[PDB]
Amino acid sequence: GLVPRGSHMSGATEACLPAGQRKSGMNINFYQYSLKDSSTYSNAAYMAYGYASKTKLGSVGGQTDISIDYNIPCVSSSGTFPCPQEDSYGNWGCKGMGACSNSQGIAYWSTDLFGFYTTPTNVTLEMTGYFLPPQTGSYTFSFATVDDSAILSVGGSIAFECCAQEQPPITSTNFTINGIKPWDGSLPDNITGTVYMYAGYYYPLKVVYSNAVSWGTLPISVELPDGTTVSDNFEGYVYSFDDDLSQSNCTIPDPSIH
Ligand SMILES: [Cl-]
Ligand SMILES: [Cl-]
Ligand SMILES: [Gd]
Ligand SMILES: [Gd]
Ligand SMILES: [Gd]
Ligand SMILES: [Gd]
Ligand SMILES: [Gd]
Ligand SMILES: [Gd]
Ligand SMILES: [Gd]
Ligand SMILES: [Gd]
Ligand SMILES: [Gd]
Ligand SMILES: [Gd]
Ligand SMILES: [Gd]
Repeated sequence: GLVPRGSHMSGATEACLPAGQRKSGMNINFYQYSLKDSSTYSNAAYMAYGYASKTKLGSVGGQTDISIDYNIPCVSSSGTFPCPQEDSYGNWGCKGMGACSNSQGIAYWSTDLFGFYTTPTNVTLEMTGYFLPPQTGSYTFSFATVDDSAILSVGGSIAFECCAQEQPPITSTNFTINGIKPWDGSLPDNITGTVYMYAGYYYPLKVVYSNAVSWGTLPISVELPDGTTVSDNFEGYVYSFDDDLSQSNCTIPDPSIH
């Protein structure tokens, strides 16, 4: 057969070939999320698109270093220092700092999240960009843990529409990784989703992340088809393009036959 037969029943992930000026990194949009609201982010509709119905706080572009690791302050005898969560104890202190005088349960202001001055204790953010696979094959994306609620979506009409990165979010709830905070209880660690990708195509990528209280954590990784792992720093893999809703050929519904 002169040509590949194509993935079974339109099974391939939709990708894109934007013709515009490529920019290194992801765009991060920040939206309001209420301190101690442990229910809003438990809804699929909210995590897929509803977050953008809340007040948009701001944005930062060109982000390649994408894992989230936010630590609240411990106001201690020696000054004020961020406390790794696993070092917090009692009611409460931080190991190597003694007792902390401040509440774990109030809002805290910090630039920890991509240099944007906001409240990482209570916020929802949206990461958008395109993932560029250097190798053809199966890619396994993972969250090592989720504090508090998160999704990852890959693919045209799943993350967002090709050449329309900056548009309001689409409604698809067909998440690649579903790390939505369960109504009852939590989820295991190392939650994963696999996508088969063709080298040199641009795959829309969306990560929506929310925290309601104190610590926030989202360590992001991908395992390449060659078995190596890229964690946190996605430089060389993630790019942004300004919208071009007029580029007619931008969507590749089936990269296996394109
Ligand atoms: Cl601090
Ligand atoms: Cl201590
Ligand atoms: Gd980082
Ligand atoms: Gd960094
Ligand atoms: Gd770092
Ligand atoms: Gd951090
Ligand atoms: Gd940071
Ligand atoms: Gd840091
Ligand atoms: Gd950092
Ligand atoms: Gd579409
Ligand atoms: Gd949290
Ligand atoms: Gd492996
Ligand atoms: Gd733009």
